[PDB]
Amino acid sequence: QPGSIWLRELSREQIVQAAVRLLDEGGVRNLRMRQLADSLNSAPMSLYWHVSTKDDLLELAIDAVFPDPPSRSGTGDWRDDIKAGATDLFEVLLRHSWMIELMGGHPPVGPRALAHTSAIIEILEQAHFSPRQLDSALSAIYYYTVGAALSEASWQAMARQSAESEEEWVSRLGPYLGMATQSHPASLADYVKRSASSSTGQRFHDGLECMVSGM
Amino acid sequence: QPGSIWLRELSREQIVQAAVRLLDEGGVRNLRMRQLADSLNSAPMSLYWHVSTKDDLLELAIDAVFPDPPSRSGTGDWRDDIKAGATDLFEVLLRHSWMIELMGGHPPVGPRALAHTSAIIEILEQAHFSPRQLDSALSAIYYYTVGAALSEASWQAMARQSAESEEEWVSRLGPYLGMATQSHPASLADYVKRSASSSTGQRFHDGLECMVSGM
Repeated sequence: QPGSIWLRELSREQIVQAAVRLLDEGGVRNLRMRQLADSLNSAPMSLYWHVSTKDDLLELAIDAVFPDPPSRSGTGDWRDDIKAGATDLFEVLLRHSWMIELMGGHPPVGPRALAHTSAIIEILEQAHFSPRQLDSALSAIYYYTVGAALSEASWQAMARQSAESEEEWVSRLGPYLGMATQSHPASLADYVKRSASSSTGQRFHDGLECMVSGM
Repeated sequence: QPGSIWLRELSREQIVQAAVRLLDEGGVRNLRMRQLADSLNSAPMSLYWHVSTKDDLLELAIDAVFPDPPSRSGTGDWRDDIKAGATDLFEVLLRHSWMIELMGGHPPVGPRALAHTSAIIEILEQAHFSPRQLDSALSAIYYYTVGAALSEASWQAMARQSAESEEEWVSRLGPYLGMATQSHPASLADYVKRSASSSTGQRFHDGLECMVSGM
């Protein structure tokens, strides 16, 4: 019953953190309860005692890495405040890209998620957003930020690798460009180049401005 | 090498469509090459002949279900045009929610994806978006739309089931609300109710307006 772990209230903080490291280096598939026990030098049964099932460990993991509630600056510049909290969340999602697929399956109702949402709600209330206006603004922040994190992740495969030179990289991407210029006007191929080239998160902040002034 | 299937150019259309039905009713995990062969009354080897690996079938599946390029209305109301293509994509992502987790791992460079992008690029060029302005607008459309589809999916677990009465549903959601009102101000619990209650896609269009006027 996705979300129910939170209804039910070696330590658990210790396990969850070892899981997140396991998630960071492999992924959802790398998170094996056996290897978790070993990394914690424990019997699998001792884990099972604190964390009922893997599904539950995942829910604990998602919330544990959620950023802190965005700071609400005194200057009343809720615009700068909203921008910050979106950026905080964006960098968490890029750092822990495994959270994305998980959040698709369960809405974060954990305590750090809810505290994060509750703080954004306050920032918007303090800017005289009505309740329905506040729903659309809130939603658009989360939706945009999550979508940006998702797209940034997939475009990583196209982006230049850490030890790869520009020449080797454009050599790798060239065939994708040709295929694009072949079937569509040239503005598509220019966009492909920029997608594969955009500084890690350069495009997020640009659209984030194209968005916050929206409100 | 995610994306490379497209570089390399019983039929394949037949297989891909059977896969999508398999994906629609189970998920990425339900897509077993054995059951695909049977649903097509074929030997697994005959599939492998057309579709090299599962990873590749997934890439074929993602593109096959992409919506058609948004229509570009003569009235020059690119605003209405952008709105339509985002809505088209949004409903595809809700219909085939399995596409989300996949797109995270591989940017869609397939032919229907690229044709879809190329058409949005044209709509924006026809509204005198400069190339950098066009990058931010384009990105914000996709990011918002994908994020909205992701969030709509996870909030489905909280939403009222097809045969569930309102009473049974609010009975099911009540404990989540209590937990929320307990630790945070009441505006959070009101948002939870509306998230679990928002008409399927009601929130998408609201934020989509909060966004298109942004441009």
